[PDB]
Amino acid sequence: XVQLXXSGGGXVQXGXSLXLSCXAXXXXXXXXXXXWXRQXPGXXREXVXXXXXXXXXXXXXDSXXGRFTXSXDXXXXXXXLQXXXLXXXDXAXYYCXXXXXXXXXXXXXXWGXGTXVTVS
Amino acid sequence: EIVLTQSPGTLSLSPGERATLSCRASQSVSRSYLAWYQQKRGQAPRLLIYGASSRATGIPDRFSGDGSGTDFTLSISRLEPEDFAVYYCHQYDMSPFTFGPGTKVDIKRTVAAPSVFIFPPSDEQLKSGTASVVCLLNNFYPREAKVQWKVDNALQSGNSQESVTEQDSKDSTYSLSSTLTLSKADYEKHKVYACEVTHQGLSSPVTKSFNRG
Amino acid sequence: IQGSANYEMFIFHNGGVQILCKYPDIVQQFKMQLLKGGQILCDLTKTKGSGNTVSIKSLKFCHSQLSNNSVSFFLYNLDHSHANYYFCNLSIFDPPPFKVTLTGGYLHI
Amino acid sequence: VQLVESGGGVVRPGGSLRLSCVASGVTFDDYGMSWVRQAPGKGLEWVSGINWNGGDTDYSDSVKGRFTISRDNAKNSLYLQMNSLRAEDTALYYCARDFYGSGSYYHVPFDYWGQGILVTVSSASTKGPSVFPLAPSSTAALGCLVKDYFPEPVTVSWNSGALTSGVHTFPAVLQSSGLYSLSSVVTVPSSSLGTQTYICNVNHKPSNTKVDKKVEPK
Ligand SMILES: *[C@@H]1O[C@H](CO)[C@@H](O)[C@H](O)[C@H]1NC(C)=O
Repeated sequence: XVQLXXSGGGXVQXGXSLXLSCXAXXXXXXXXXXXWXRQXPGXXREXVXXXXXXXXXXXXXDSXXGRFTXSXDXXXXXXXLQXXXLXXXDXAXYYCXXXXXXXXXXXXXXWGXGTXVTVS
Repeated sequence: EIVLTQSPGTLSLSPGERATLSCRASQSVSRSYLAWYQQKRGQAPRLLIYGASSRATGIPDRFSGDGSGTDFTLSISRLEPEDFAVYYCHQYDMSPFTFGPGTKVDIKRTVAAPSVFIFPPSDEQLKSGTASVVCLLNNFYPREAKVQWKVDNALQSGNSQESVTEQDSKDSTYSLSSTLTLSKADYEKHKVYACEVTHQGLSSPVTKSFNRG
Repeated sequence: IQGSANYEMFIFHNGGVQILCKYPDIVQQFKMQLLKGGQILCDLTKTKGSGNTVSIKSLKFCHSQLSNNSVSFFLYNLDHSHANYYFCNLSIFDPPPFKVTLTGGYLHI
Repeated sequence: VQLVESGGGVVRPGGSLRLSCVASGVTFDDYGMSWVRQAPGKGLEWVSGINWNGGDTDYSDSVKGRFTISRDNAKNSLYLQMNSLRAEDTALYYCARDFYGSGSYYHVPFDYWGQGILVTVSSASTKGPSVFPLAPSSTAALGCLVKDYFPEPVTVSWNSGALTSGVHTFPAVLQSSGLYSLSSVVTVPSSSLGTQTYICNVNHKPSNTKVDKKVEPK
């Protein structure tokens, strides 16, 4: 069973940092792109970042362009999201998803349960 | 023949950054007879590197490269605005001389999800005996996106044609148009027509559909 | 550098002179020119096709003999007026990179 | 130096064409020449090669029985004679020469001249396009569909040039019939979609056709 487990979310004061982890099981993440999305209360699930395969680079949304950084550890089969200069509107449930298409068309077939990040 | 493949297919980098392009051969190629050419839009190819590591006359020192046997590399130390083009590797060791499929370097920007629209066939075209339904993906980045046609919720294949624009001079985004062509007889047999779009800026596939009538 | 060859380019027979112009053993395709006083006497270009057929382009007439490592030009009807500086101008086309070298010598005395 | 390239154009399967690259201010006997083609929207394919005097030539298997490379050094001309033409020969043909003027086509680097000679092999006849609307519904988008024309190209403007923002004219596509089709879309605010007339002007000069179609929110 393909499983994604997110962790690292919690309470953060405005202007501080936090690192989210997404551990993957039953899929070799080194061959697929891993993406972070977020969902705030009463709003649509928003795209945050995407880490493609090593050397294929990382892409980001306008809202978190210069503040967030997506990274990967294929040896630990894990993806990570570093969040700096956090604002109050960054408060959301953050999910990770696996793109099933090796050509990076975003067949996002597997998601994690999410982790809550509250900034106040 | 000696088949040449290139990695990656599309390189997404910012101005002033360094670039590394890879060429691989189906069998060992003599190091002395491998070249790298650059092609800009509407221009003829331009010899950059020959002999794997020798730089052609009049080529800036920011272009270099090397390699041997099966694997070769072209390095660009800093990307000038004219360098966001296509790059081919070329072997002239054994006839016939072959080229790789090419690597494109495009401007990197933030992720933009495509705007999806659908256009049903007009009665003008309908009375001709053919119907064309058009799906449009507008202003998206990066380039990778998938379009699927569903006629009464059934995947179509072999009857669709896609077309992509060039990276916009100001947006740095792309646009795609898919055309599904069906005879009037087959078009009038079904009810609902949909195009389903997936893209890395989308959490769920966006389906745009209309009912005939 | 001076342009001096590490050998003597001149072999003497009765009639005239044999000018020896050597090139590296690995060279497959090249152009070799003989120059007296910066003026071209002979132009020799060796190329090969995909079927390993050798083409020897020599537009100005000149008695030349080729080896896998050298090129000999033969000059005849030599008087005292032809005492001058002679040079081998080698242009390497295969293998890369393109390289032009010049060796030379003085003929008489 | 000036290069004149000619001989291409539109031809039926089985026809013939002689492409020519003529160079004015260079010594022709120093360079081995070659022909390399690029199919529309694809990569490069080496076609043929010739040495300094034409005593040595080579061909790829795809053209080996049908194309003939040749040269006339006195006229500074390079020729590609093309018989038994097929639709898959449709491409832009570049003429190239060995970079350092060895006179060889083999085991030497090559560089390309000019912009290319366009060759289109098709059984289709010259045909004016049919322009259909692509009507909006519900930021909205509308446009026009230019269909079943031959040969390339067509010029599609919007309101004779008065509308240029958000215009996307896509590359044409070759259909099963042998004819071309493309789309031209415009993005507009849904507020301005109300009560403004949008015109697409399609001009196809090989057919001498000009159509001005108005798109309406039907
Ligand atoms: C040697 O030959 C090359 C190639 O033709 C030429 O560029 C160069 O000027 C020649 N050198 C001399 C001293 O003639």
